[PDB]
Amino acid sequence: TVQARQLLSGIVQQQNNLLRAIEAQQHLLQLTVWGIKQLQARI
Amino acid sequence: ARQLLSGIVQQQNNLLRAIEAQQHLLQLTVWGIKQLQARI
Amino acid sequence: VQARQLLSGIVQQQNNLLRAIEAQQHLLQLTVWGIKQLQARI
Amino acid sequence: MTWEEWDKKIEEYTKKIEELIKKSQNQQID
Amino acid sequence: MTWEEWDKKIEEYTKKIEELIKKSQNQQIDL
Amino acid sequence: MTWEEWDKKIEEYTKKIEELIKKSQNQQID
Repeated sequence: TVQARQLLSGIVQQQNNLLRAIEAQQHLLQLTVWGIKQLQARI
Repeated sequence: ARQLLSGIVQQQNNLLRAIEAQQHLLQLTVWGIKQLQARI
Repeated sequence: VQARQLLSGIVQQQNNLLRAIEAQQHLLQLTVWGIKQLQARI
Repeated sequence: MTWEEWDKKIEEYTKKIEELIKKSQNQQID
Repeated sequence: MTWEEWDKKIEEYTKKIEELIKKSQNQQIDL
Repeated sequence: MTWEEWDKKIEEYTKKIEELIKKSQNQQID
């Protein structure tokens, strides 16, 4: 089939989309870990 | 075939919705950090 | 076509994606503790 | 956004994720 | 690092997540 | 909990999130 070759193409493609949002949320999390350590070092 | 790809697709929606709600949590933590940073 | 060792890999990749979300959720529960403890001292 | 709402949205978005994890764990076992 | 750059990195990644979540919405196959 | 333990759990969860992402990338290239 040509449809089953494109459904897997779209499934694999969005498995990449879910992967890179988790990567981009980790960068944001590490900045929150940094902003807490810097603000804690003040008090 | 259409029972696993129905489940695999369903998981992509379940993993996506957990990312969106986790982004809502991240925006609130960024909020709290900036409200405390702007006070020091 | 012979998507056997392709689907069975998507499933395992969807598992580690789930575990990375569960570990970030723990990490986020560690950050909220810090902001509510930094707020308690203000 | 507000502090007294911050503590409300944190607790409700925390539970939204935990249910979605429970839902993702169940869908995973297959 | 600097708080100046922290404001520039927090806002840069939040836009990248939103674009990445926006595409995941335009690429979620709700069969 | 103390910040000395807070730091311990942060660099323990972070090192495994990076490890899980390491696995997810090696599985993404298929």
